[PDB]
Amino acid sequence: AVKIGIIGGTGLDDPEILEGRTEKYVDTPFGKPSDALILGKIKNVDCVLLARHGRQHTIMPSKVNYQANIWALKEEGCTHVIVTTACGSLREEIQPGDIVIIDQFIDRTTMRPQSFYDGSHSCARGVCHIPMAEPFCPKTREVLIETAKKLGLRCHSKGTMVTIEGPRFSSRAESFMFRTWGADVINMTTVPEVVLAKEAGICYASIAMATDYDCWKEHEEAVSVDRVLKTLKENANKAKSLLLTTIPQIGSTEWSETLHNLKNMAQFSVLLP
Amino acid sequence: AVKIGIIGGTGLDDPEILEGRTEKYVDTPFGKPSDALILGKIKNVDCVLLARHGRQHTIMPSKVNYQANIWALKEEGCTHVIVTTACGSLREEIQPGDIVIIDQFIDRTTMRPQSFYDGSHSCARGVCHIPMAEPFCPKTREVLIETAKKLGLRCHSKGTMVTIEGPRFSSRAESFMFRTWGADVINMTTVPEVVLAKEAGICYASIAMATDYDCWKEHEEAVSVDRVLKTLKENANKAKSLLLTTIPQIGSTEWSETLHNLKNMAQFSVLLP
Amino acid sequence: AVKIGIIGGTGLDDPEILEGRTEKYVDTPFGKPSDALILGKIKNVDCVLLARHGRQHTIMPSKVNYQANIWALKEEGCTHVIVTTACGSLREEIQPGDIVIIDQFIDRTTMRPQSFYDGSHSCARGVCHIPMAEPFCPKTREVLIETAKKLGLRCHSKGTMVTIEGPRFSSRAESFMFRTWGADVINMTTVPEVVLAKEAGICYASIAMATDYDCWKEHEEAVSVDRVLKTLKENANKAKSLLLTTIPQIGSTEWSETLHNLKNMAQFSVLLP
Ligand SMILES: CCCCn1cc(CCCSC[C@H]2CN(Cc3c[nH]c4c(N)ncnc34)C[C@@H]2O)nn1
Ligand SMILES: CCCCn1cc(CCCSC[C@H]2CN(Cc3c[nH]c4c(N)ncnc34)C[C@@H]2O)nn1
Ligand SMILES: CCCCn1cc(CCCSC[C@H]2CN(Cc3c[nH]c4c(N)ncnc34)C[C@@H]2O)nn1
Ligand SMILES: [Cl-]
Ligand SMILES: [Cl-]
Ligand SMILES: [Cl-]
Ligand SMILES: [Cl-]
Ligand SMILES: [Cl-]
Repeated sequence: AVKIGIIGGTGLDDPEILEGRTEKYVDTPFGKPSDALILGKIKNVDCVLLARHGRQHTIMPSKVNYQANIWALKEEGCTHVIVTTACGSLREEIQPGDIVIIDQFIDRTTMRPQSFYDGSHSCARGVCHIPMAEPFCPKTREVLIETAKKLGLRCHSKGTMVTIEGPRFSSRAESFMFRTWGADVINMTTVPEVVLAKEAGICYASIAMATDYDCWKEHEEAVSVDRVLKTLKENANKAKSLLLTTIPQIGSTEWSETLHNLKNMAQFSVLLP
Repeated sequence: AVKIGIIGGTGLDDPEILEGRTEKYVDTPFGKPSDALILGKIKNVDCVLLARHGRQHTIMPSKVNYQANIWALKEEGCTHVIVTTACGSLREEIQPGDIVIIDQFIDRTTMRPQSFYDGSHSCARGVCHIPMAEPFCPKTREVLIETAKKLGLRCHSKGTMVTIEGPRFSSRAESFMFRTWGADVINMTTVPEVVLAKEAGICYASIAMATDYDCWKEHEEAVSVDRVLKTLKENANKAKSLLLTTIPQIGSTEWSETLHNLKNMAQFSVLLP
Repeated sequence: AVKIGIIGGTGLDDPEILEGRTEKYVDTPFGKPSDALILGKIKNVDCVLLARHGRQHTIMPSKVNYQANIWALKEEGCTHVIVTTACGSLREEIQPGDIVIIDQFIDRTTMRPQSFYDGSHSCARGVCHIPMAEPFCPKTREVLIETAKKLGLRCHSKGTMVTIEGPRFSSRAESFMFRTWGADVINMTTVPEVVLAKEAGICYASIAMATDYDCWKEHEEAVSVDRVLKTLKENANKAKSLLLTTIPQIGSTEWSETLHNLKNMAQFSVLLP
């Protein structure tokens, strides 16, 4: 039975789209999630919506309670999580407005708990060393890629996201350096969200929309909040459409072996006395 | 009305130089600054002096209250901040004793709050994503460069500072890696000082004096505290002279458009509910 | 008088090997070490054995009390520390089971105290900026290399360890990036252990045993806890044999000048008011 957690879903919380809408404020061993969980059916698939920075956005990416968010989604029975994120492009070929179905990350965060198994929570006892060779769920990504093609969307089938601590944007020297490291897009939220989802045995995938060229690129306006917001206003409809069309495809795909292997990977990553 | 905050201005607290001296301890919403603020006029420009690691004090760069320092300077009405820092050279051409008017940074810090807008201070509400394409005030840097030329100083008109967490110096593998990333000089304090100044709408620039070659030469003597102190004793007079001669040039330059654009950049970087 | 601290010392706590075995639970100004100190003589050299993650314990590398561990060893009179660590190989030529006598590191940790001189401790007043040009004791490394050759062990005479925060393993994009930085092996514990040992004036060296190829081969099976444990089970004796044969060579080598220079380096790295 699939249940899809949706983070950043802007704007699936719509009475025309979400049937049987119900709201829930949960607590977790790691504190309160960023917002209420919004439950319902989208195209007859059970979904759980969670706004990442709250309903009226008051949280720097550094302070988002990623642990509580993922724990809550796991506790609701989510088998999948699909997230949407804006990002900067570090490659000429990834133009603003393009979607990138990211398949790797590079962590540049510093302040962030990245495990449930922190020695202080008896619902997550021991030490977990989760594999990150393939951080994003391949089958979900394939569906996203296929669906984007059908919709005629500008879409890149792979990409490496560098997640910076923020909340500042990168310097130009940083932007150039990230390019030499192999990063293709840049954001502030993929890590540790993706890591925690893997620990929880959840199939996680990300829809990244490029909104700017960061500040590496000749002749473009360098990134700012207004440049990001402007591109999202002109393009964010694309991510919503991609998600809407993807959800029922996930609902009608077979998952038991994928989910079993994720469960095993998570279980056998934990060391006990 | 220009007012120049000066960090690491050691020798400017001199009765021959600083007229109308007052000392005071300020408190801020982010705690106490590193030292008392010393107010006065240098060459008929209002200045505010602030020792970065305390007057005598024993504080690692990781633990300097950068937020309080910049907030305090902002609250005193500082329009500009000019800082002096020692640094290691990562380039043969940047010799010990040389000044570098840095124009970029690479952040290698991990422990450091880099924003005033942390969700816990009602004088800095919301989330701020400050642009860092050009972290240092161009007009102040131009004055510094011009003044250094007039003084006959060996001075590099640009350079990328990598700021490490410290307090340890870098390994040789780190030193070589920083060179490959495009870093030219290395220190422990530029980040997050530069970032916070930009959030506060302050024109920030840095005078970096090379004191050593870090450890990327295998044949040459590596950096140590004694090597740094020795070079500063033999050269620090240069940074003082540069600052002294720069201050009245800043006092007599037009700033209203520069400061307006900084104010706008800072204001429109803030997201609210 | 040499005394060798041994961290991760794979089966040296054996009544056939360790003469005069004594167990001791110590406290330090930085808290409790990871396990009891086990004191005794191995081949007539005073040794102090310390398990890094505890005897029956389960603690993330982020939370190991490295300060207490090194302080305790220093307080017992250790002149040398030899550590064993598992690691991932980032180079084809470093095969699982191979030993690497590492000579450099790259720090990718974020959460970790790296100094005793933190402004809050009795025995460690001031600020310490320890040189890290040569983090590992050259003479100990030479003995390790020579001894490995005599034993017929597959052994690499140098290597750069990248230490990641963990507890997660690296992504494939991270693994590839570390290769481009010049890292040869990867672990979670070298930093800050090596840094703190240098601050304490201790001759520190590391025996790294490769257990996997991380995840930088796309065709090959990526690292997991089970893959690491399997390789360790298959390679259980090598590090012990190397250490056993190395210990008396360290005992019969001259150290007074090496230790004097380490003491001086540590002492003159400290700044006071
Ligand atoms: C199609 C996804 C829509 C969901 N959504 C809404 C928003 C609100 C936008 C607030 S602007 C600041 C955000 C954007 N966000 C991503 C981003 C874009 N460009 C970047 C760059 N050059 N460097 C680093 N990060 C970025 C970072 C910041 O939190 N973000 N994602
Ligand atoms: C030009 C006037 C500067 C004023 N002033 C005095 C002092 C006292 C310095 C105490 S020595 C340790 C400091 C130096 N300082 C800069 C530095 C120099 N070389 C570096 C290198 N290779 N790697 C990293 N950082 C450095 C870092 C340390 O806190 N610092 N600034
Ligand atoms: C077969 C019994 C041996 C007893 N035993 C258990 C242990 C604990 C090992 C648990 S596995 C996870 C550890 C390994 N250890 C080193 C390591 C190896 N490969 C790495 C890689 N690719 N990336 C980062 N680190 C590593 C890190 C982690 O704590 N050590 N000795
Ligand atoms: Cl983001
Ligand atoms: Cl880094
Ligand atoms: Cl510094
Ligand atoms: Cl290779
Ligand atoms: Cl390790």
